[PDB]
Amino acid sequence: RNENFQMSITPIKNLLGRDAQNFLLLGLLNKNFKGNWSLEDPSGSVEIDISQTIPTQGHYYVPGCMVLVEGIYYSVGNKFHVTSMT
Amino acid sequence: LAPSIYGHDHIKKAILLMLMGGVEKNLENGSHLRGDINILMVGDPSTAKSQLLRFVLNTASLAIATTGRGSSGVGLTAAVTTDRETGERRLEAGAMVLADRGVVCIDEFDKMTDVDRVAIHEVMEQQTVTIAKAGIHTTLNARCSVIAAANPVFGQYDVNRDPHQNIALPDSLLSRFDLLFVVTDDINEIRDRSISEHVLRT
Ligand SMILES: Nc1ncnc2c1ncn2[C@@H]1O[C@H](COP(=O)(O)OP(=O)(O)NP(=O)(O)O)[C@@H](O)[C@H]1O
Ligand SMILES: [Mg+2]
Repeated sequence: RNENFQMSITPIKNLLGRDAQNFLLLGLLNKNFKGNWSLEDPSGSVEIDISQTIPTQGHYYVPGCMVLVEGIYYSVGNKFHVTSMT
Repeated sequence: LAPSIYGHDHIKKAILLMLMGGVEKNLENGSHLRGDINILMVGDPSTAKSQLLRFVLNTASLAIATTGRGSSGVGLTAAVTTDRETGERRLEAGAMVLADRGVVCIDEFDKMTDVDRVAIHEVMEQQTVTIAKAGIHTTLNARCSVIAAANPVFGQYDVNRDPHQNIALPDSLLSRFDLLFVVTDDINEIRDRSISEHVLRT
């Protein structure tokens, strides 16, 4: 319902195999059992790299928080490299 | 060609050139060089080999469909029958003769019994079939592009082993095909995503 979106969210399961391409996610901020940070969606989950990200500053980012995320999906490590988070 | 088949670009290129085969040569003493292009697709299951045969069957001006088990060697070349109109022994054209100046499609080609494949050789080598039975001693024209589909001796292609060990057919038959294509359903997320979304659109 927010005007900024009506780019648009792709559910996480849509990413799989869509290599090296920009996407916007909405997801539950998990920490996977393997230890890596991750996002989850009703359709699935994906591990994320935050090492180059820029969050918006007016927020906390605790686990389990619903976060909008922009990034590039990379199939080689099955990672999602996060541009920014909000 | 075959817009409902993803990928297989080099095969569709070869199919196009096979629909448009090169000029046949005739030389001294009536010596002959064939102009058909003979294609064998051998490979993993579910790699559109049969669908490509069915597209060719729907696209060539003159195409005859066959399948390995369903084809007799006699049913392929020509068969003797009595013409009940008169009572005389007469030849009935088989698939290779009916496809003359056309193409033949063969699905499940490696499933043929070898007394069927023994009858393939003259069509490939000489574009003709020879009859020497029932007091009928003749030679018939069978000038056509064979395109065939097969699987390896194992259910899928085994890259650990040589083509002559993967492929059931004799080298005395494989050497007669113009292009021997090996295809595989080799798993890859990007290609699987692409082929999948194409097939869903289809
Ligand atoms: N690249 C492709 N694009 C679209 N559909 C495909 C593709 N590859 C396979 N298929 C589908 O797979 C199904 C089986 O195709 P088919 O031509 O019978 O495979 P095949 O190579 O002959 N397998 P087999 O007869 O067991 O050796 C068909 O419904 C095709 O539509
Ligand atoms: Mg087949």
